[PDB]
Amino acid sequence: SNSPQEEVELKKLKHLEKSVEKIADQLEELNKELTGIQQGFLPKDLQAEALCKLDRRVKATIEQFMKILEEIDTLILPENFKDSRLKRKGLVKKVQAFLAECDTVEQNIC
Amino acid sequence: GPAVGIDLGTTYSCVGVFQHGKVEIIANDQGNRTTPSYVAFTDTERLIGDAAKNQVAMNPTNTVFDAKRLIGRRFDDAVVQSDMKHWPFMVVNDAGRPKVQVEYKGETKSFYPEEVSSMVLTKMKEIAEAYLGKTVTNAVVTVPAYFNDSQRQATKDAGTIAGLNVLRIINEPTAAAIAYGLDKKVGAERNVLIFDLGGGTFDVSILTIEDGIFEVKSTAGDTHLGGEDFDNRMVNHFIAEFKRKHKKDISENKRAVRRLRTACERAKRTLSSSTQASIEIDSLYEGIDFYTSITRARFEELNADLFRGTLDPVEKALRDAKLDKSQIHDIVLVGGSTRIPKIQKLLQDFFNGKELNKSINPDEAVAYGAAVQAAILS
Ligand SMILES: Nc1nc2c(ncn2[C@@H]2O[C@H](COP(=O)(O)OP(=O)(O)O)[C@@H](O)[C@H]2O)c(=O)[nH]1
Ligand SMILES: Nc1nc2c(ncn2[C@@H]2O[C@H](COP(=O)(O)OP(=O)(O)O)[C@@H](O)[C@H]2O)c(=O)[nH]1
Repeated sequence: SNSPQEEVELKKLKHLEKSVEKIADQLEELNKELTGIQQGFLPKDLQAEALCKLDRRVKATIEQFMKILEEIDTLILPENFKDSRLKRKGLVKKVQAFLAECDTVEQNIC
Repeated sequence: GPAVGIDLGTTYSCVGVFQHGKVEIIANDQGNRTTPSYVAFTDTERLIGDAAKNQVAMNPTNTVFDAKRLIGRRFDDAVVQSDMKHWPFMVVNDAGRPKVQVEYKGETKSFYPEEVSSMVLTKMKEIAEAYLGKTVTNAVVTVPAYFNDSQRQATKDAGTIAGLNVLRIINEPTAAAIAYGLDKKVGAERNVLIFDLGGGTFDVSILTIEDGIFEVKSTAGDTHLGGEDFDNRMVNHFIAEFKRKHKKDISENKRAVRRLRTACERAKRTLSSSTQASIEIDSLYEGIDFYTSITRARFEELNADLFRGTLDPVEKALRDAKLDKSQIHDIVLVGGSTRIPKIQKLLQDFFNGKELNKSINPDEAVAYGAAVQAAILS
């Protein structure tokens, strides 16, 4: 029995989904920048400088994902809010898969 | 522009102005009435307040905070020596004076604590300027009562560097007493107890106001006690509960501990006006959803020693001041953690049911009193 109260929580989640998509785009750009450094003509020292600037950008991306998680964690959805609970779980699993990809980059550079 | 009152805090700073017969606590660029006392240095720029705090994960070594713990101190000082192990930023010795060593705009730069505090003060000045739409030069800046002359002078110097004309430097418990107009009361000498509990430090001061003269009779407290410790106990409680229910240890994962910690601080705030708080964290650890709740009674039990522990400094302050608790005319609450009902109950019960001055936001009371003082000196 779909409620208007649930639509407010779904709206909250929709805003957070957009925010997740935008941070996801940054991650893709950082992956493309990483390929750039790997495939380019930078010498050892400048490669080290470039990957560290990228390390800072990947830590920022992780922090943005952690703050998304922290916003989602303010939600309280009763059992009846099935659509909200499923969207919330899907969004959290999506961010965790993105954080795992951030870690793959972050743990292995600079 | 008018004159403002600035509470230069260890972790958070606050600016207020007296206008139209009232005190306005000025919100910053992020809509926050309090600004973190944080400064960050990068390849091309300097960040102050919220911006600096948020960028800390990215720039931990170059993000400076806690300058109030170093200002006016010698390198050899117990507080400076004890604290640096924790601080991600380097603390060096420049002829007996601590400096914060940071990498800034492609060079290694060293800043004195007053230069760091001047950057925070510059932001507080800007906060007031954007609200008032006028240049702000005059300010009253608060300092802790136990501050020595060197510490007091260093704070005044941070003002001068920030472009401020420091009208007066006043004690934090004096500012909190001015906020409640305790000096305007009629009768004999008035013994006032200021109970100040924030996020990291606890300060108890007893003052005697006789014919408008403020005399600090005694100071006591705990340098490392506050709301963070209350969060810690809540975290211990949840980690234990997660262990009981799922037989898994979440402490292994620092991102799981952080999500739980952030939810704990928020649940604690709910427990100041409600007797129960609920938490829902999806896929917290090893894909397990943690849905739980805590009662105010349970939160109190978890922190029973810490809450009770707040009376020891109170008994000590009474002792140094040679006073009986029945001699305390007024009790002022300062700091965000004084919003805790149990803490309020302990303090009232200790003073035989005396009412507490808590009407002004505890986090803003010091800024409030300094805004009243700044107005008087204009
Ligand atoms: N589930 C749900 N979504 C809604 C509802 N109202 C708005 N939305 C959508 O959720 C998003 C929230 O955006 P909103 O602040 O309302 O407007 P916008 O900023 O102009 O896109 C948009 O995609 C809306 O179309 C509602 O009642 N329920
Ligand atoms: N329980 C509780 N704590 C609060 C509340 N508001 C603020 N705090 C706590 O107050 C602490 C910050 O203290 P504050 O007075 O702002 O300044 P500080 O001493 O410079 O850190 C944090 O640990 C907050 O969680 C509230 O409503 N309830």
